[PDB]
Amino acid sequence: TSQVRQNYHQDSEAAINRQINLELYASYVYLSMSYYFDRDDVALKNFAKYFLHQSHEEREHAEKLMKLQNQRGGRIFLQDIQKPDADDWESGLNAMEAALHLEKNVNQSLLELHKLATDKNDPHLADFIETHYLIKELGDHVTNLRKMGAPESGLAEYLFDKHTLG
Amino acid sequence: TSQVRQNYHQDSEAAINRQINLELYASYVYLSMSYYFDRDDVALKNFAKYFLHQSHEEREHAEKLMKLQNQRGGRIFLQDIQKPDADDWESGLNAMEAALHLEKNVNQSLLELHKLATDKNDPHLADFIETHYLIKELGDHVTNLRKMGAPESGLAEYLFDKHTLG
Amino acid sequence: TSQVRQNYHQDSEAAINRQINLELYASYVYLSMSYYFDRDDVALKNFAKYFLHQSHEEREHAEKLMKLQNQRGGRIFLQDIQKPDADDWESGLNAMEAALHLEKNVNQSLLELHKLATDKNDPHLADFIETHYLIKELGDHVTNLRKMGAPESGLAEYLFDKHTLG
Amino acid sequence: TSQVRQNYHQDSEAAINRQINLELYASYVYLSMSYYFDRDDVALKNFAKYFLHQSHEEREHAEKLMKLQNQRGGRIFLQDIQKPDADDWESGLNAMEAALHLEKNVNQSLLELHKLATDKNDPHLADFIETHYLIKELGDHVTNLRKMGAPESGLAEYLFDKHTLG
Amino acid sequence: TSQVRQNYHQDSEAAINRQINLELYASYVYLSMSYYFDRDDVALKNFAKYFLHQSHEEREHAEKLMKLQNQRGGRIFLQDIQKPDADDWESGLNAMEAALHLEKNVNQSLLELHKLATDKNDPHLADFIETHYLIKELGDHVTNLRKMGAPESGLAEYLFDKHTLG
Amino acid sequence: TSQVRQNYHQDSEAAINRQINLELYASYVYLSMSYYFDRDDVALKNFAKYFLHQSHEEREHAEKLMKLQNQRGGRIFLQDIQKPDADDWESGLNAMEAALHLEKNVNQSLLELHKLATDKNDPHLADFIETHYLIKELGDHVTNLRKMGAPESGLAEYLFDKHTLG
Ligand SMILES: [Mg+2]
Ligand SMILES: [Mg+2]
Ligand SMILES: [Mg+2]
Ligand SMILES: [Mg+2]
Ligand SMILES: [Mg+2]
Ligand SMILES: [Mg+2]
Repeated sequence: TSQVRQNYHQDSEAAINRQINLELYASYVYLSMSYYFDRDDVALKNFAKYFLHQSHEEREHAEKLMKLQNQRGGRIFLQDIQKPDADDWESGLNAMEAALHLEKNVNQSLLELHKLATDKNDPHLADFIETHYLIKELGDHVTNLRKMGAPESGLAEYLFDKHTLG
Repeated sequence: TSQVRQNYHQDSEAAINRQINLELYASYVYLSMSYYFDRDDVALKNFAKYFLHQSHEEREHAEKLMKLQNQRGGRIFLQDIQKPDADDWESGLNAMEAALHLEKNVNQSLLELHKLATDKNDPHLADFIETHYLIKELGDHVTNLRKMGAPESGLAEYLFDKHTLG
Repeated sequence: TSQVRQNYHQDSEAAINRQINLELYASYVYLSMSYYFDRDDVALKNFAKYFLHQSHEEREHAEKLMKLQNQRGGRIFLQDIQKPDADDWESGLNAMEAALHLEKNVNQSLLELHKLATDKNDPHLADFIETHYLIKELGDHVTNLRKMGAPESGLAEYLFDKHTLG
Repeated sequence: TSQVRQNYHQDSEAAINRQINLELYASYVYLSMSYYFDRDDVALKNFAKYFLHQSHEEREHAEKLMKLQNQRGGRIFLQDIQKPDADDWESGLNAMEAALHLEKNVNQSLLELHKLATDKNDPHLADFIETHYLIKELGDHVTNLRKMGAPESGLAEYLFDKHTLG
Repeated sequence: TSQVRQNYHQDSEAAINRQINLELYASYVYLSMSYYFDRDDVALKNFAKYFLHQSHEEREHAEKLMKLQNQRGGRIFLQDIQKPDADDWESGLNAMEAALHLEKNVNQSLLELHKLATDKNDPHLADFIETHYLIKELGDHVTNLRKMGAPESGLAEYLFDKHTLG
Repeated sequence: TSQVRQNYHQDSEAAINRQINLELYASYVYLSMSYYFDRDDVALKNFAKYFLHQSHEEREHAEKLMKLQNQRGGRIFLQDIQKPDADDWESGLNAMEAALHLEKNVNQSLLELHKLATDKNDPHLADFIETHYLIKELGDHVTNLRKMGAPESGLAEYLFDKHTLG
């Protein structure tokens, strides 16, 4: 056992690992989205940039949670990073929608983590959920793209790319 | 009675107070509008900013009129600030229209104040109506949004947000 | 229902709204105080400034809680902002005392909000109570003004105005 | 009773005081360590500096908790600061080990404080445990010094002094 | 079929995808190594940094090859990113050795890609193998750590961490 | 015995230790005073600052005397730091008076140390009493606060706080 471990639950340890995998997965999703929009037959440079940045942000979450497991005296175990549910993301609107679904799910996993912490009386971990959320952020992007007429309007997706994401 | 009072009418004093309440009310209207457009299902960031600024401007009017009442030797009395006539402002165009109606009304109250001053031979107060008006300003915004096709066109409200209000 | 809502309680939604009204009310109280002290027969410029700043601070709280309701997928509903309990605040000491009573009350409402969050297992909201309190701050001002001899000593209120609030 | 007190428990008040004494004690431990290593027959300048800094950090914790007790309307009561468990700290490795034991103990006292807060529904205090911990930090130093061959290797303690602590 | 495709082989397309997966995998290996050395019971900060940088470098390769597939008119298909062959990397020397084995393997896959290009007369792809290799770089690190006495000498791994990787 | 010891008396060694404890004690007294005046029902910010600085100064003396014991080849032994004679310091004037009594006592202990040095023909130690005294400094503060009417005059303590200590 670790010298620096103290009131860290064996189930807390496993919960952390699951989230790490979870956050790496979201990073892969956003990576896959980004290069979809880099395609010569999709060609939305700012979507591509936008999701490429969100890919970095989630990999950074995984690293924070890795920096957790280690700080708390636990042991990092890494699983396969499963490939995303799509190769073709169809439209900017569709990816924005998929990303909204993904983040709500990731958030739900964090709420569970936070509950487990509370019930194991682990206040340092409940705080390590040091988030600030982009759920509204994609929320907003989805609303706008719909009102502009996406995805049937190809003008809509093109402009939003220049004006909101530019 | 006040040492610094001089040719300030008891009806002038009450008229000022009514306007103060009036100007605070307009500030609340613009506050309520601003956060309507901050909604994830409305998502017009620049409307939101625009009305949030107009909220500050009207609260500032109220403070000028408060700084009046006091300067002139009168006594500030504050009423309830009644909540706006809507929670849902429907569209950017609709708020712009509502705001136009509101400002014309507030202006009408100022003209009455100015008349009362003139008939009480109160030249310092008639001047304290030191305005410069945004009635045309919303006038212009309304015209444009209509010609673009609001509110049926969701593209129209989105672009105007970026281009005129940006 | 909202796309960005998730584990936000309908009673959480109403609780937020009550606080918003509550925080706007405190802003109105401090506004009313400020211009009391701007009176030619009270004439404490730094009290006036001091409470005018606290008015801004509370309106800013209301806006943060508005920025909440919206982020969480809830719906802002605004009530009347009821006028303060006084027009005449009597003395600097008396306003400082009234303000202390007001802030303790507002704080009590926040503790209730925080409890409700905890019992609805709403960790994002319990944190949104991102305060740092001025209860001691008026606490200190009250102690000093009393020891100087307020409000019977008119010298006391005048000096404190220059020295602590200057 | 205090004007600025509100939902602060009499047992919360005593718990704070115990921690204050606790944190001052850790400061004395690190002070005693620092000047051990300043000895002409120990002569590890960077250990000496390192623990002298940690002495400042803990005295600073005590002051934060003092600034608590006062803010919350409670009353500071100070006990004797008991002298450390050693005059001779033996080796750099041994002090690092002792310090690890000390910090885990101090941390355990904080977890208890945090629990008490939670059970007294005192959210402002549970947060005032605004830490970020050096338990891993000495954890790391201990691991390295062991692998280098401390304390039998006098070369090891000398180099680590220059290279990790320099 | 794509408008911008020209002399890009369907087997060239699949070969690219395999390499992308390959390069992402190496990134995961270096990520897993980095946080191994961030452990309180391993505690080699500069190994940790070193492999964390190499993680970034390989993810960057994957992105270049993604930027390929797309440029050439092909279609990106992403597989699972399989978790590394170890959780415990044992020593700095052992990871350096594992990383050497990994890079030789990745290099072998690139030589095959380059051969396939040549035999499909695909000169733009044979060039896209725009590398400059760190095989010698870990080669050198391995030689030094061995000569210092790794991994039995814990002094050796500690110093190399400060002196070569610092 | 120490290699760097020379004409340092075993009674000189014990005398130093007593002073170290003595100087740490004065630091604790000034710490306890400082946070007394930080109380919401005392609220003299500049007293609080003033004594907090004097706390730092005395802890610094202790460290100089520690840096002595070590330089001279002696051995530091630390006792309990006994808690001050008061929790409630009553008034600014009263603390200033208590502090004057404390410093005269600490000074008397230094004169004894200096005598012992002289009689043991220890000129390096008699010099290490490298002081410059604040006995007059509190002397002056006491005189002023009395003439202003402390502690019955609460105006007096408040002004002196702003004007002499500001
Ligand atoms: Mg995330
Ligand atoms: Mg107006
Ligand atoms: Mg507030
Ligand atoms: Mg501590
Ligand atoms: Mg590579
Ligand atoms: Mg002294």
